[PDB]
Amino acid sequence: ATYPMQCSALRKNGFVVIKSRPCKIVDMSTSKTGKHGHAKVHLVAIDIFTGKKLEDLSPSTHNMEVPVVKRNEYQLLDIDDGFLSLMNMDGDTKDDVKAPEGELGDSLQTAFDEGKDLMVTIISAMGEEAAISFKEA
Amino acid sequence: SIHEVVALIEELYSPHPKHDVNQIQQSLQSIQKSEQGFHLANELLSDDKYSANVKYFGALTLTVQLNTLWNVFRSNLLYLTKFSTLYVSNPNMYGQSLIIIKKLMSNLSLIFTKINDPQNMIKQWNNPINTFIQLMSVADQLLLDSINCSLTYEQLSQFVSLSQKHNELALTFTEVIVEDLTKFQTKRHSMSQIHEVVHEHLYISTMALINLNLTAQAVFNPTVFDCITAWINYISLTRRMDLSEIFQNLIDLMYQSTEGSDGYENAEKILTIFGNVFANDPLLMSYDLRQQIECIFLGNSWMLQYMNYLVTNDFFSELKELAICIVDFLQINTLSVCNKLFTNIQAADNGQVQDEYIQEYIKVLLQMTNFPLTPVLQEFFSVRMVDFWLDLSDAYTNLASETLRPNSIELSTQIFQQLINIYLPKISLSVKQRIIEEEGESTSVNEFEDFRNAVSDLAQSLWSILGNDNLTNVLIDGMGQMPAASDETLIIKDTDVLFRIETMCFVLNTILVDMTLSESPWIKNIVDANKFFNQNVISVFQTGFQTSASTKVSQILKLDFVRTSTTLIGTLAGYFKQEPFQLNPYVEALFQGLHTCTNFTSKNEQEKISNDKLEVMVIKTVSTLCETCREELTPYLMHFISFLNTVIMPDSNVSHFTRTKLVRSIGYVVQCQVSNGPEEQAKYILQLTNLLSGSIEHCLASSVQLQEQQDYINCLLYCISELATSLIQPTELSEFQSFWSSDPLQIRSKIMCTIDKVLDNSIYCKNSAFVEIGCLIVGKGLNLPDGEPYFLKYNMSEVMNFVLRHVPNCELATCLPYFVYLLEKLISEFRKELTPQEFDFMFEKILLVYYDAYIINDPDLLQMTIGFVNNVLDVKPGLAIGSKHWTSFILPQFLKLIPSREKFTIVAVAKFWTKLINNKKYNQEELTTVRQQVSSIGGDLVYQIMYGLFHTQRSDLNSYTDLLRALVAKFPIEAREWLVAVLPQIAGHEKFINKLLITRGSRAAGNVILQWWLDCTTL
Amino acid sequence: QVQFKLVLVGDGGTGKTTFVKRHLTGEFEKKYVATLGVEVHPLVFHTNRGPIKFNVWDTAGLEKFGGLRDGYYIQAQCAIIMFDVTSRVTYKNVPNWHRDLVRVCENIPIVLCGNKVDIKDRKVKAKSIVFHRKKNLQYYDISAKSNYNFEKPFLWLARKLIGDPNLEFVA
Ligand SMILES: Nc1nc2c(ncn2[C@@H]2O[C@H](COP(=O)(O)OP(=O)(O)OP(=O)(O)O)[C@@H](O)[C@H]2O)c(=O)[nH]1
Ligand SMILES: [Mg+2]
Repeated sequence: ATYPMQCSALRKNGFVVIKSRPCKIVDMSTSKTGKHGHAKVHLVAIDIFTGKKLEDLSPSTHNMEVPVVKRNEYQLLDIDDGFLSLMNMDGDTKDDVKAPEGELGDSLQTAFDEGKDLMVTIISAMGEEAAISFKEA
Repeated sequence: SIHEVVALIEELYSPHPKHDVNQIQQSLQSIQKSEQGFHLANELLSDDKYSANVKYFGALTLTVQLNTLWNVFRSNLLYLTKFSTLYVSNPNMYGQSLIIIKKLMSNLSLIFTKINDPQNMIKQWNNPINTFIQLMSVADQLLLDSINCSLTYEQLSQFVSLSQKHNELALTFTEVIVEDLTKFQTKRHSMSQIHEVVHEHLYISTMALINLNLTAQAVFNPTVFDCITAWINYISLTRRMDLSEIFQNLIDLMYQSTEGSDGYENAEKILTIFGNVFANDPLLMSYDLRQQIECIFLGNSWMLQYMNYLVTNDFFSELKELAICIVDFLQINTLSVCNKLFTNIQAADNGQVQDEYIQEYIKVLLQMTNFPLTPVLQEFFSVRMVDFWLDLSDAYTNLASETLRPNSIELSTQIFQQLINIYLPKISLSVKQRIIEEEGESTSVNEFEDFRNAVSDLAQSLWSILGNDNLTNVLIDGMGQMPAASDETLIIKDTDVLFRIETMCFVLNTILVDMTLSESPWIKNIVDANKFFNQNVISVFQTGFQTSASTKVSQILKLDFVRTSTTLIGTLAGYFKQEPFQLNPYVEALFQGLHTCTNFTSKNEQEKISNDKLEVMVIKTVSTLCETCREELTPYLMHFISFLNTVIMPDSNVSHFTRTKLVRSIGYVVQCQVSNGPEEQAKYILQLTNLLSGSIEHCLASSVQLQEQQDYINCLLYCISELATSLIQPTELSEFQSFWSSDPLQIRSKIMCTIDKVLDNSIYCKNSAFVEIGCLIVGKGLNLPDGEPYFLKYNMSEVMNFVLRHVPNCELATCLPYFVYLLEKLISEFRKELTPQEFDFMFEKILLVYYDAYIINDPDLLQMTIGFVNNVLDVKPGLAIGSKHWTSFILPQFLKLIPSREKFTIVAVAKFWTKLINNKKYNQEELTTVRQQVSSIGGDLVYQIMYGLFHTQRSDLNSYTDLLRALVAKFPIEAREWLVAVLPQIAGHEKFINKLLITRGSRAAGNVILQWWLDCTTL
Repeated sequence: QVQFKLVLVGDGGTGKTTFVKRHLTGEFEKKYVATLGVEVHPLVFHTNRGPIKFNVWDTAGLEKFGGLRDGYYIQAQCAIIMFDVTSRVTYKNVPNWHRDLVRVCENIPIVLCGNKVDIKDRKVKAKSIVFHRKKNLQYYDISAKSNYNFEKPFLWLARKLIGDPNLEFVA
């Protein structure tokens, strides 16, 4: 689910665990107190699910958790009481994923009520799964 | 009697008729359809001496065919007869006679839909256009039989176009038939095969006729444009119909349309057609034609010539529609542009031939995004481009990490920073200044605010890409490294930098809202590196607040500067907690303005409403700062309470809203005084309680309450509510618990007796506002996390005696939902200690006694009672099930309320039975009793469902589906037993749903249900 | 004394009868009574240029109770299409009612009205409306319960039918 990686090797685009939450790093800064003193990296990131801004300042050679972000495609077959019942290409149905909010969920309930074929790209990081992107042919 | 019919028909359309319009209308509905109504209509149309309005009513009287198989044939003959009659009088010289022409088209379209349905007989029409063609060739009644179903070729169809009105009638006929098929498809979906009939015959004739209008010059008529859009709408709603060559010839026609040749009239109509396709169903156009659209829009070039024609002639509305069409076209290629830009997974490799094409592609898009001619007032390209760049930002954020280009972050930073440099002067307040100067207080101001809100969300999506140093630090260092006002009192004196700093303050605010300034040390590092940042922020507030409003433009801009400044100060409350010494200059600057808008009484004359808006925005920021900086604002507590004692006086120049938020601000500071123990903090709480309750009792017993005293008492009651909410411990010990449980200062006793003194007056108890705020204060301590030492936490007997006290003397219509909602809070709080006998006591006193008189005939009180029972089922079903009125009152009453005529009442009753059936919190004994009771009233229940489902119409079918799904899933065996009895009462075809619905089980009903409603509706 | 003919159309349950009753008697009807046929009522507005009498024809949105259904549109001088923002079906049928009006009349001023804006859960966003791009078409968010934008539709119709955009109802 998560793997350790040195804070100095953290990318400005990759993902990292901050305050037990997966977050996509939006900017990476490094600072030093003294020339003989050790440095420290200051990371700022957007929460990959809630969208909140989380940041952490930690010294170098320190290990940070990096989550395994997966983007999967499921055809939307039902919307039951705010829960997206999707269909995998292998024939399995997942109704545990809730319907997203905002214009994303509004466009999902709109296109699903119209009857069009809807594919949903869902992002699973650590223990949370939520619909992200939509595709129609 | 026909002369009498024409008399009241002409009387119906007269400007000021005699006797009555409603009665002659009802009498007109009485003449039809009866055995002479059909014949009356034919005589109204065959007579040439009748007026056009009388003949239109004849076509309307013909339209009533819903009242067996032979009368349809006898009608369609006379439809086509009166058709050919008026359609021959048109093309020579009649004018303004095409109104009845269109109505007869609508009637024939309904005939085409009804006859071509599955069910001596009649064979399908298949093609009304051809039948209309040969009817213009004049042993007599025998012609219509063979002309109907089989007709001539296309060469003779072109021969019909010898005149112009002939082509107009054919174009209008195809349009009306399509538009009616669209209305019939949108109304109810029982078609499924008529589209195939249109696809096999009518589609060919319309495409050959439309393409003939596009290719041939003499046959070309501008009416085909309105006909193409109609066909495109019908195709976009149903489904392969090509339309590819139509788009090709429309592109050739649009490109040929210039100022000298056509005057850009056809180009405008074709752009409206393309704008409809791109905005609704862009996939209807193939990739090749979209490539031609790209080369025409983006290219001297033809698009540049048309844009210069609109700009030089000052045609801003048509230029706005042009921007909408181009943006909607580019929005469908968002994923392709984002991929070919920032990722390496595309068609071509090792070029890079597409990059220099796409680097110029984005460069031209940025030139169009900038686009001279200031926004809203003139152009909308930048306004609509906001949604395009927003989709590109979300697409870039959604790209995979391993698929990004090496220069992806650099190219994204460069492009999106140029967007910031473009849109910052775009949302500049100088644009709104010119809008209010030129157009005044028009809708362009509202569209400019929507433009600023759209760019605000654009920046919120761009921050995840540019980051803090490339987006946030650019704004902070831009206004933090230079002083906006060198002279004291912070007067900018300069308009350009004032607009620039207000734009930067608005964008910085919307970006910082998405942050958390407490957990972040970065905000302290960037602000400490800017000496004049906070000085310039207060400079914006003081410059706008102290700006004298001479005209209406300076007045509205004054409200805008204060709004942006006060909002940013409220957002910086987290940074003020990290940097307390910078908080002092803000509080003084706010209270100085708060006094500036208080001690002055010059009101000529609507300046007080702008004064009140400023006073509201100031006290809102003070409430926001006190909400986060409760601890840092402790030294100001002794000053604020003193200031409160002067504001709470009945004689003052402050508004009632600022009084409430001030008490909320003082309560925010008192809430953080839990250090020295409950005794020192209760000194402030008792002082505020005695001040609020003392002023209430002072106002009630001296100056007999008028409308002014009602607003003052309501203000102080809301102040007690704000004090109760502000004293709630934030979600972000036993000494306070034992103290407030005993409350030696009698805080709850003084507040409760104060609310009682207000609600004991007849002028207040029957007012909904005082009952609403009364139930809010009493229910403040309810549903709070246990263990929190809340001061105003009331037990069950106190809230019970409160509702029982004021419910009989109040107005039951408007004040009951507040008492019931207060009861729902008490039920959820004391769910552990509640007793079914106590639930019956609340149900009888508050609801049952007032039911048969005030509730049963009131929809609001009805949904109120249903929502109350649903809350009990959600919290503790054992209270409602073990009720004495469960089987005697609750079940029979809610059974009758199933086929209600109100939508919200339907959803309320449907949710009740759905929760009653699908409840998972039932005990094993409770589940057996529920299944027993549902089986007892199941027959009556399913009858009420189908009764409501039959008598209802669209948009309320789904609310029944969720109900029917649960009843079939939980009781599948008795479902058939209850359907075979309820269906024939509410014909034989209904049995079809039984097999098809129970087979599904759940999750795809409704689709089976409306195919039953569609059947059982026509009959 | 100048009068104009107003035709009020829309799907059933959009608050058409409640809207005209709120402007006539000032009362809000809570119960839903489906209008049978048409109901024509006068509404007087005293503006700076005198009195204006709008003959408002509240039509029936239901296919069953429609009555003449389009005979009410004859000699119509202005029209108001009303939909429900809480019901998407009511908004998708706006082009249907607009088409039946453009079939009878040609360029009469038509006002679009999304009712029940006071509802917290709104299923029709204000940004989705693109029908206000026409000179004779204008949209207004109205609420018959809270009187939000109460006299706005009648004011726009008065400005189009007269030609004085500075005229307002201040009576
Ligand atoms: N909350 C809320 N409810 C409203 C509002 N306006 C109307 N309603 C409700 O909507 C229901 C619709 O009533 P009608 O006016 O008869 O509906 P209609 O549009 O006239 O449709 P027909 O009667 O079939 O012609 C009424 O019972 C009102 O209670 C509103 O502004 N807010
Ligand atoms: Mg009505």
